[PDB]
Amino acid sequence: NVDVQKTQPRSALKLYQDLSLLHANELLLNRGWFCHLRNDSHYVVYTRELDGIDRIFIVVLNFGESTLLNLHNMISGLPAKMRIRLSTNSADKGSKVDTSGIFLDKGEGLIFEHNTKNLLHRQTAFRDRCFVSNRACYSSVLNILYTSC
Amino acid sequence: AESIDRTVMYYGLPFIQEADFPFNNYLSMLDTVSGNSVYEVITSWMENMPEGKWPNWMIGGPDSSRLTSRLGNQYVNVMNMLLFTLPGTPITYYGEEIGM
Amino acid sequence: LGLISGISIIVGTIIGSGIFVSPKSVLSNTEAVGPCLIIWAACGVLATLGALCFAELGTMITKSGGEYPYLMEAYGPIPAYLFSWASLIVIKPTSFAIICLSFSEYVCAPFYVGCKPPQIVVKCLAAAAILFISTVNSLSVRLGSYVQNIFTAAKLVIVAIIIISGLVLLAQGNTKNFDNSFEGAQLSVGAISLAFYNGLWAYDGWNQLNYITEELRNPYRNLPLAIIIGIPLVTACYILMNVSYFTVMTATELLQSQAVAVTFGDRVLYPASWIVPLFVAFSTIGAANGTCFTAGRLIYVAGREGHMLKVLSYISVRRLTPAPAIIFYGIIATIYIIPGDINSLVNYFSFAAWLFYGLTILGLIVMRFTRKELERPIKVPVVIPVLMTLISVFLVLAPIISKPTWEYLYCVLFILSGLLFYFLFVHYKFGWAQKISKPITMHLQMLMEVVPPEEDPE
Amino acid sequence: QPYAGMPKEVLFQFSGQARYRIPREILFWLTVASVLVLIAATIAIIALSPKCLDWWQEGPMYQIYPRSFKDSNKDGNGDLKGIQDKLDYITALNIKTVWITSFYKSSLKDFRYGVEDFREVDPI
Ligand SMILES: CCCCCCCCCCCCCCCCCC(=O)OC[C@H](COP(=O)(O)O)OC(=O)CCCCCCCCCCCCCCCCC
Ligand SMILES: CCCCCCCCCCCCCCCCCC(=O)OC[C@H](COP(=O)(O)O)OC(=O)CCCCCCCCCCCCCCCCC
Ligand SMILES: *[C@@H]1O[C@H](CO)[C@@H](O[C@@H]2O[C@H](CO)[C@@H](O)[C@H](O)[C@H]2NC(C)=O)[C@H](O)[C@H]1NC(C)=O
Ligand SMILES: *[C@@H]1O[C@H](CO)[C@@H](O[C@@H]2O[C@H](CO)[C@@H](O)[C@H](O)[C@H]2NC(C)=O)[C@H](O)[C@H]1NC(C)=O
Ligand SMILES: NC(=[NH2+])NCCC[C@H](N)C(=O)O
Repeated sequence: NVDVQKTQPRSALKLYQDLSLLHANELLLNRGWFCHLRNDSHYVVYTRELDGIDRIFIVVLNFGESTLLNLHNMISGLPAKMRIRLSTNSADKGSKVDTSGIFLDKGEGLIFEHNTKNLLHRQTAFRDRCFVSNRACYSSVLNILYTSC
Repeated sequence: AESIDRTVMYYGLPFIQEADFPFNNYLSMLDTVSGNSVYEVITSWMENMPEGKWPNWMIGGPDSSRLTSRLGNQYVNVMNMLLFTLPGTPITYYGEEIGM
Repeated sequence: LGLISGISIIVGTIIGSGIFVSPKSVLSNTEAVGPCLIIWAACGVLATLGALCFAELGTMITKSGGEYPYLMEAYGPIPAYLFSWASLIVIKPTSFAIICLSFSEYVCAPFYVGCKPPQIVVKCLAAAAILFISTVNSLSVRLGSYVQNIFTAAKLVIVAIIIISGLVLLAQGNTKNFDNSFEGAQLSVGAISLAFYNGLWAYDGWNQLNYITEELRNPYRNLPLAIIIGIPLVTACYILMNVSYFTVMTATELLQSQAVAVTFGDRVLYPASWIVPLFVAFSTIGAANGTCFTAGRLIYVAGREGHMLKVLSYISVRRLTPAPAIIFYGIIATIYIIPGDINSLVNYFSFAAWLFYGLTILGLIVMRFTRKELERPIKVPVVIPVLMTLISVFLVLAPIISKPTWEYLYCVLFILSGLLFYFLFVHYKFGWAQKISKPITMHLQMLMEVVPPEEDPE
Repeated sequence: QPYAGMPKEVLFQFSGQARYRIPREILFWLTVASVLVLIAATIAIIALSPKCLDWWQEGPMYQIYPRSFKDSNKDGNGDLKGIQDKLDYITALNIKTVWITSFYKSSLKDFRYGVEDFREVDPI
């Protein structure tokens, strides 16, 4: 029920509340590009990007059973260790996993925040799998959005 | 209960206005979940809808079985994470945020 | 000037850009419709009881300036010096910054329909209005007064459209926003005090009423009668415009609104909604063009006592304009809009202005015990400057004991920084003081071609 | 000789020199050009800024079956008054839009809703 899940830190209501808060406070989630990778029987991996903002979100969702992931073989230029922004098990918030082996339980989802300037929608090998509505770039010196890409 | 090429026609034309979006229930129709089956639902909507239109996503509703009974309790948290990291408008049926 | 035409200068000076900007922040502090209309009526009482106190001092003393000869007669040279310092760097450039920022809120808002315009467009269009008005008034002494008659005409057209359209819609039964007017409010002395700051900004101009309205057919009767008629006629227009806002807007829609009059003009005048950002923008740069006319009147008389730099209030030989004082006011006004933010410049202006409003009105009560034998033609009842003094103590002390923000510290540190300059350049005439000032006076004279004004006191 | 407070005629023998004519002239035309740069940079940002998002694109939607949400008058049926008492819960979910399903006066409340009166609320 609602009342018992307001006082539990690992409840479904708490994960819903900070997923909708993160969606409201981040231009990458409510406005940014959507770039999906290749298909896989276990997991779904995609990114949320925006030009002028020099960090990305990497979403890893395991829909199969328990598997291990090598994220180096999907995205080029990642560090050896990545910090978790949000997890379906909220005990793993702010923890660091290693990029070469990421262990995912059944039904586990992770959101990574990665500082980079390598956006997938600028490369020609990923442009066919990238999508936007209301295309804009971000100017960090003026704090505006502009359309002259 | 419609084909994706007929659902996309409710977006209209670039010179003729129609619905802001047609409601997407294709994730609600998944009675079992998998990496390939979630991929084909996401890529069917993004490839078929017109360029520059706004997408939307639902995982349940009043005529669909509830998600923890449809897929299991282990998929409640990851289906909510999928709903809020995809582009467009997330639509939540009541009680899904609790796991009813 | 008669009596009826004396009302016209009082109303035309007070009604400005304040009623188009202030209704959001009066409602934001007293969060109901009921107390919001009590505040707009109580500031009309403070403005008429304050202007009656200035009308007594203006016929008692009869020296030009502002509050500067009134403070010299009552306390001496120290609070007179602090007024000419705090009006040079605080009061007059912030008035020019609020108005030019208020012009830019209304030009930008129709281009951002459901959206909030970014701060870089608001500030770099307000900075282009400060530089353009400072350039026009420094070149073309007669051009500013010819276009002022079509800015006053455009001002009271859009005032009459809002007042009349609010009475028509209130007649048809659009009274559902006034239903439970007193549910949800603040009896906080920091929230009541900040609703008085923004309410009294729209009434600003009651203290400059003394000098240009002494040219009447019978003063000492027509001047105090122009205040009891003129300012409560403005209070009747300010309550009626705020009632006209709440017939088409909820109190929640008025808080979530960029410019409050472009929201009104979108719900009432649909196929010609662009006349509200056009006339309010004409009314606003008319309010900024008017302040650059009197630039140098207080500068000249404070320089005569040695309390101000005399290189200001010099006059250009070609284009006989007070070009050093106009250029100096434009520089401080563009510095004030970079930290910026109307609701932070209004609190910064109102703390300095009401510190010196309550010192001259207390000086009226001092000059009844210390300065008899002084021939008072206008004489107020003594309870009027007493409560106007106690209200000015409330408008100064209550913001810093309830909600002390950082602009109240920079306003104190800029006023008391003038108190150090009094003891180094006026009280102790040091030898190295005029070794600096006359080199600057001589070189700025040849750079701008400005001479001493061929003009004695009168 | 220039002292400090020169008249009109002493000033003209010195104000026309080159060290006072060009720093006066470039400081006038850099201000007139800054009015036209600050105006053209305003029309540049207004014309290049994107049309920002409508309310239905911004936040999540929340679909409510009104008979099953909150009963306020103790009859076993959820009502519209019970939805009004739970609006703080909905704002704490960071919800933008509430979607209420059919509450019209009806003879049939399932099977795509046989409606009796499209301009009335059902009494339950
Ligand atoms: C960052 C914080 C600090 C910022 C300080 C920024 C200072 C910027 C100064 C910019 C001045 C711009 C002046 C141009 C305004 C034109 C307006 C106009 O229309 O003019 C008509 C007027 C008409 O002249 P006409 O064209 O000859 O008829 O044009 C002028 O007079 C232009 C003359 C330029 C005046 C420049 C004055 C600069 C004073 C600097 C002195 C500093 C002394 C400091 C000594 C310190 C000793 C301790
Ligand atoms: C055209 C625009 C610029 C022209 C006006 C400014 C002139 C440039 C010089 C600036 C000041 C240079 C140092 C002071 C020189 C005079 C000192 C002296 O001995 O006075 C004798 C002076 C008498 O000189 P006399 O006029 O030659 O008799 O005594 C006084 O007037 C006392 C009052 C001093 C008032 C100082 C005003 C300073 C204005 C600049 C303030 C800067 C902060 C702005 C606010 C902060 C940013 C928001
Ligand atoms: C669920 O109900 C139980 C029992 O009715 C509540 O648990 C405790 O009940 C005792 C009385 O028997 C109280 O003294 C305690 O204060 C209650 N515990 C707490 C933590 O409040 C419980 O509060 C109810 N609500 C939940 C679990 O959300
Ligand atoms: C990713 O999708 C591709 C193509 O849809 C899959 O490749 C083949 O797909 C056909 C029909 O879709 C099957 O009959 C073949 O058996 C598939 N080949 C293999 C080797 O599986 C592919 O399986 C999908 N999954 C991945 C790459 O994990
Ligand atoms: N001296 C001045 N012009 N002061 C500002 C006056 C503001 C004016 N009363 C208004 O409604 O906005």
